[PDB]
Amino acid sequence: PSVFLFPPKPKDTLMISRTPEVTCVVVDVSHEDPQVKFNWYVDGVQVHNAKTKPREQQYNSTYRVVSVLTVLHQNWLDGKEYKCKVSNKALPAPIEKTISKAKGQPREPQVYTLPPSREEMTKNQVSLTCLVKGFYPSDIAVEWESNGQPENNYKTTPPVLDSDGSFFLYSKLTVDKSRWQQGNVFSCSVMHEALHNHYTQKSLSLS
Amino acid sequence: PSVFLFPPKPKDTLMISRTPEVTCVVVDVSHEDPQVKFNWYVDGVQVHNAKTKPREQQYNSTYRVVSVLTVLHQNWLDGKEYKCKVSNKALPAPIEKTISKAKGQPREPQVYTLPPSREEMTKNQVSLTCLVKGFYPSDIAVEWESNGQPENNYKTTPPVLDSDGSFFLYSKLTVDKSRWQQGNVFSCSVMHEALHNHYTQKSLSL
Ligand SMILES: *[C@@H]1O[C@H](CO[C@H]2O[C@@H](C)[C@@H](O)[C@@H](O)[C@@H]2O)[C@@H](O[C@@H]2O[C@H](CO)[C@@H](O[C@@H]3O[C@H](CO[C@H]4O[C@H](CO)[C@@H](O)[C@H](O)[C@@H]4O[C@@H]4O[C@H](CO)[C@@H](O)[C@H](O)[C@H]4NC(C)=O)[C@@H](O)[C@H](O[C@H]4O[C@H](CO)[C@@H](O)[C@H](O)[C@@H]4O[C@@H]4O[C@H](CO)[C@@H](O)[C@H](O)[C@H]4NC(C)=O)[C@@H]3O)[C@H](O)[C@H]2NC(C)=O)[C@H](O)[C@H]1NC(C)=O
Ligand SMILES: *[C@@H]1O[C@H](CO[C@H]2O[C@@H](C)[C@@H](O)[C@@H](O)[C@@H]2O)[C@@H](O[C@@H]2O[C@H](CO)[C@@H](O[C@@H]3O[C@H](CO[C@H]4O[C@H](CO)[C@@H](O)[C@H](O)[C@@H]4O[C@@H]4O[C@H](CO)[C@@H](O)[C@H](O)[C@H]4NC(C)=O)[C@@H](O)[C@H](O[C@H]4O[C@H](CO)[C@@H](O)[C@H](O)[C@@H]4O[C@H]4O[C@H](CO)[C@@H](O)[C@H](O)[C@H]4NC(C)=O)[C@@H]3O)[C@H](O)[C@H]2NC(C)=O)[C@H](O)[C@H]1NC(C)=O
Repeated sequence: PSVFLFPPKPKDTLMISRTPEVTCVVVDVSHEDPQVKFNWYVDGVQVHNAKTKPREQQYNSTYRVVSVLTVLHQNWLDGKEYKCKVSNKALPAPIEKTISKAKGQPREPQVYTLPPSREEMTKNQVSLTCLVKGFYPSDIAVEWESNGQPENNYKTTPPVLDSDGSFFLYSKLTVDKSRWQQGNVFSCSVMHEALHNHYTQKSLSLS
Repeated sequence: PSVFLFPPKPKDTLMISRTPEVTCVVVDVSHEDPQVKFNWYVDGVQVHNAKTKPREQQYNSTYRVVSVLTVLHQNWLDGKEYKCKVSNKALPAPIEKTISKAKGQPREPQVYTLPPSREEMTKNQVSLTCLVKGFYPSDIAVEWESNGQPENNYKTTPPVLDSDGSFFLYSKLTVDKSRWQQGNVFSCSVMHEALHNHYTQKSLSL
């Protein structure tokens, strides 16, 4: 019986409208003893339930049980810890997993736009770069938009630990060289705990 | 037990100056169940001690008998399959792990250097950027230099899969806004299998 804890997505805890959740997954719950008991703790409190919500399923030759705990944006942002306790009769002792945002003071991310290299504008498509550095924790979200709509041909590198101990990454948007020249303006939106309304934005054009 | 094979460092297979090596790491070997044996096979051949060399342990309460094999840059680059065959008493059966380089037509990388952003010109330090895309496989080594001398304060994002099945990454050198003001010239070095002479170098400056 294995147990994996999953944290909410970066955007979920940054937007009051979204719904952030902590998910507890248990794989390899034998066919014989499919009983699984979940106990949830938020800073060690709640052996007595909470929102909670399990379901039940069947796979290869084992069982999979998922429990979902909705969390409060500020509880997560305030570093609270979430414990999932999985008890199974076919287990020597209960298995406990715990997760939260990384410990450390939140640093504001610096977002810069970077136009393509002269030596690339000789190809049908160029690269519009968006540098995001000095942020912490690593939880973060990046997106691109040219006009009132998303650009879907871009990639973001995963965050990287700088010498600072803060985090940095690069998102690369790929545009038809023809567009970038038509004077079009693009922008990457970065969402982080340390940004004003959990959001800043930077423009990039050909002027 | 628990075996894990590791491929050589990209930079090692691209320059004969260095020696590539397939490192076989076995964890959690018991005190009462030591005596760890090895066996390396390159494309089937070699069942008897090849040119290996393993030793050293001690951990959290376990072992870890790490074996090491010397690789031939050509052998690896051509895709020969390296097979580590561990054998232990406290192990139900003979575990195994193989590995060869990522298969597929290699693709030379494009290297572009970028100036720091106008907006970043407000800090006591700036960011010299190096973009690298269109390369396959992902094994790649990126370094920075200034008039012959090495740069230490730089970080490189790992290889990321782009839409076309090729990879790209970014390297970032942190330098004093002054050095960039003085007009110094920095260079981005890229080592890859598909580059002529396994090496290309791009420059940037004010
Ligand atoms: C019997 O069947 C079961 C189901 O199999 C399914 O597969 C298909 C092919 C078919 O066979 C059918 O049977 C089923 O459809 C098998 O269950 C599997 O069991 C293994 C355990 O051996 C699980 O492996 C773990 O996977 C997680 C990641 O899982 C996420 O992503 C998967 C896609 O890649 C996806 O399939 C998963 O469902 C899950 O998705 C997430 O789900 C949540 C909830 O819905 C969502 O909110 C997310 O959005 C969603 N994400 C995405 C993307 O979709 C992985 O994290 C685990 O790795 C960690 O742990 C390893 C130790 O075991 C360790 O080696 C790793 O390095 C890694 O370590 C972690 O490192 C991080 C930092 O990076 C630390 O923070 C962690 O602390 C640390 N972990 C710890 C605590 O050690 C691991 O690989 C597998 O997910 C599961 N399959 C599914 C699906 O449930 C079963 O194995 C099989 N055989 C038997 C009998 O076992
Ligand atoms: C007792 O201590 C031991 C060591 O623990 C450490 O932390 C504390 C406990 C300390 O007290 C101290 O003991 C020690 O510092 C524990 O052993 C540990 O066991 C785990 C699980 O087996 C190991 O994790 C695996 O790590 C692999 C990567 O190893 C490299 O990277 C790590 C960190 O990144 C580094 O520490 C290692 O040294 C190693 O680094 C490489 O070393 C080479 C030689 O030195 C060198 O040439 C390389 O350049 C260097 N590279 C780096 C990283 O720099 C992962 O590969 C493993 O993941 C695979 O396997 C798991 C299954 O276990 C999969 O779930 C996972 O997905 C992945 O493989 C799958 O997915 C890939 C991706 O798609 C796919 O290709 C595969 O086909 C697929 N197959 C598999 C296998 O599933 C693990 O994470 C851990 O490293 C090891 N400890 C160390 C540091 O060696 C004991 O557990 C502990 N107590 C116990 C329980 O006994």
